[PDB]
Amino acid sequence: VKKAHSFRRKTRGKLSKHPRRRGLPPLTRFLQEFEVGQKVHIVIEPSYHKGMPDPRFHGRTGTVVGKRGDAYIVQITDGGKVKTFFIHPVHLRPQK
Amino acid sequence: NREAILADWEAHPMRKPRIAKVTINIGVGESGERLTKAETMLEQLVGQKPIRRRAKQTNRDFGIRRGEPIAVKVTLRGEKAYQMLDRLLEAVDRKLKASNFDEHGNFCFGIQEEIGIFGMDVCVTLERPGFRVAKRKRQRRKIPTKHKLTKEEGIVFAMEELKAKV
Amino acid sequence: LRPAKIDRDVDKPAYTRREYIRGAPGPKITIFDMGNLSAEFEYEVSLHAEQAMQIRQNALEAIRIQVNRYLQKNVGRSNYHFKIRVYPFQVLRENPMAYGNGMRRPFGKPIGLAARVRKDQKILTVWVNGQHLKFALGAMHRAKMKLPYSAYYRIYDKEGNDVTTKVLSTM
Amino acid sequence: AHGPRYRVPFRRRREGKTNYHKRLKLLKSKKPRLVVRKTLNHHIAQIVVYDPKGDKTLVSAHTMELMRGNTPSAYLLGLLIGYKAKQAGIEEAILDIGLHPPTRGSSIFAVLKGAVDAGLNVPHSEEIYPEDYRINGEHIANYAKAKLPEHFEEVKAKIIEKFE
RNA sequence: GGGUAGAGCACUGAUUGGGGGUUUAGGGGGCGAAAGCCUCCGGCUCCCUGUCAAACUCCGAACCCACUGCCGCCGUAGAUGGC
RNA sequence: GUUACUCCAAAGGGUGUCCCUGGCCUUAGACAGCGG
RNA sequence: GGUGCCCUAAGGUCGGCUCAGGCGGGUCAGGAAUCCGCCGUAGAGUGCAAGGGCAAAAGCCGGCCUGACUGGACCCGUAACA
RNA sequence: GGUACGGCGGCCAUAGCGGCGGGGCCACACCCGGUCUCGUUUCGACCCCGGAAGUUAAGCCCGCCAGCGUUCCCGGGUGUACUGCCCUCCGAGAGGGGGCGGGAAACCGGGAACGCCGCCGGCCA
Repeated sequence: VKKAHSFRRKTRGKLSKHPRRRGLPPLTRFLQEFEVGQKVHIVIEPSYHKGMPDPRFHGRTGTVVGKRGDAYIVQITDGGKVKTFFIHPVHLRPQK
Repeated sequence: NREAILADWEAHPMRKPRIAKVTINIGVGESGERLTKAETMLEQLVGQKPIRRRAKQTNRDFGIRRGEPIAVKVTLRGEKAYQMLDRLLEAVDRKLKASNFDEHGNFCFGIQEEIGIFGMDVCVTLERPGFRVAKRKRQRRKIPTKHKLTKEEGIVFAMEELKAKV
Repeated sequence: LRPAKIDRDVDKPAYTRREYIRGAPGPKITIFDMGNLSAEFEYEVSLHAEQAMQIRQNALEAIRIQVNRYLQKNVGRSNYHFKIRVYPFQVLRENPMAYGNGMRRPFGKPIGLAARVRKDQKILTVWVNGQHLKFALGAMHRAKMKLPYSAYYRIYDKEGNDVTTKVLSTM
Repeated sequence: AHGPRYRVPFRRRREGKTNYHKRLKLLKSKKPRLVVRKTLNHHIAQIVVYDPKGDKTLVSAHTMELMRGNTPSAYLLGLLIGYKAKQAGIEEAILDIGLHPPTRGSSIFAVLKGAVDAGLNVPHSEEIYPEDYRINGEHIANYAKAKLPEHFEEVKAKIIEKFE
């Protein structure tokens, strides 16, 4: 039986947490700041459902190109295409 | 017994117990769905406004319309508790027993008796003063075993208050 | 029933979970400990699998009956603590085909149960004293006969060390 | 703490001193914070700015600094803090309340009113302020007949002369 | 960034037996002058002991993916790319 | 037997022969035999 | 293994509170539920399947409301890469 | 430069749970009572309000304990189990083996560990 892709298909592990986190993250993540051109890792936090990208791109590294609202604009290169996302800083982590 | 409570009072009096509160329930229950005046019975004999207590899962005896008056209880504090006990303790048996007291030193009575119908359930719960931190909002915490209450401290407090014991 | 060479090997995924398998059967084996259970014997004679294997509960029960009757007729209930260590958890299935639809919708219905064993794994044990090692070895042989693959027996002492050669030399 | 699956809460939450949800909502703003705590016998207040290694305090005020725990003392605390802040070079702020519930007519909001009157911009709607007959003392004085307003106004004029 | 192989029982579910207890919701009962205080086969509670998992995990590889820098190779005798 | 694979029969047995190891008896041992 | 719905609240926000079960007391045919205290990392509950999330809560108890609105942009998925 | 004092935080169990002994200028608490703001679908029990008769028994602070639990180090288990690439290697088959590279988990023994850091105050001389 062929099954279409959806937001939460095969996410049992990818969007779980070690039972010792089990709650709100420390607040230095919600209050991050990045600059245009900075490289960021995409690391989804499963307790915040706002500003969350397709989990297919969990584990990738992109670059910041701008800002809209409280969300940052992140560009990735999927194969030979550029894709643009508006992601909340709680799902991001800087490279070095 | 006396050993313990008197030695601990010699230490300091903040270890001395008291009556946290006196709760008078009508547990066996008789209301059903009517305003049977047990409300007024307890009201007149206590001295303030009563409260009901709604029901739970479907059953047989009473409490089958989940939400309906099924009982009446009142929680007295202050002097009023000492007062009501100064006649209820007299009413029912002297030499307060040992199976009245549970693992922690609070005890209960199961007395039962135009409307004069009532089967009551009394219970005194005791404590020392500094137990309000486990119920406070700020900096809440639990009580150690040192400042916690035992059984024979209850027995001696009860004898001295107004009774003998078995 | 169907030959055991169909179920011998272990090349299929594990199929041991009953909250999802519809119509699974109960076991035909209920006794795994026989004899004297609180008697602190000296020698422990244990069977060992030579390669990975899948044993049917039928074979297990036959082994049990034969070995226990032998040990009773020869040694005596007061001795010989006899134990089977493995339980049947695998579920075996057969395709309901043989009018028929052949290989259309082939997914077997459950028929039986089996225990999985890996290489150099213990299957059963006889705890006995010196004067009955002959009969313990006899039981080893009888059980060896009724198995799909081959197996080897070893002997152990208190502290569980191998004294098999020393005990085999001196009879 | 009972095994490998037991989550141990934050230290301040174990202690019973910080609400992190409200902390987040307040930090979402980049304006600074006006903290006001209250004890059985005293008040304290200060002005705080955020840093990821630890909050930094710029100003403070204590009822000891005053008398060198009620609505008049809180109003004078607000007076002091509002007069002190306008020096340091900050004219903006938002209130923080912690684990104190908001009740219409409390000394926390008395501090808010004092600081406002001192002239520090703090957004608010005048429906929670306590009554001025409570700020005065009429409450305690008229209790005493079954810190007179005189000395209240004395301290008032003192503080206002000092920070004119 | 990940949860496969392996391993293991810390959760969900299964699975042998021997001990120490509450003794019980409960059928046979027995000194039951009749739910009864005493046992009695049974459940539940800790210590051993022997076993499991495609739809379990307190653990956890080899390996794969994205990004930065360097080596190597391609490229002004024209790269990426675009029509 | 003279078969890399494509494209070769087992459980169970053998004082058949060639080897390794570990115990027990020996200068009167392990069979047969004069003699219970 | 489930869906072809339901809901003026089961929608928005503010405040306050903490669950299942077990044990010890008191009712009692088990006690189905009402009263008391203690232990208790969630062993509960969530409008409905499964998985994931959630505790001064996203759960329970209450108050006030209709952002279940109008005019418009950009981006992701169904349908990786294409 | 002191104090066995306090507010706000960051790393979020090496910090927890449990226990043992010590302390009270200021302070933090327990505590008395409810007219008044606020409030108890009964109860000033919990929150709110006015104080301080009183106490260091609880909370808080100083120090200690490896008892439960968590984290880290060394040694063994052991280069064991598993694994990437090549093979006219073995074996009836199932499945194993060799060379070059990677490499656990349980369990066992011995060690550390009963929090670290930043800002601002008050009392004091």
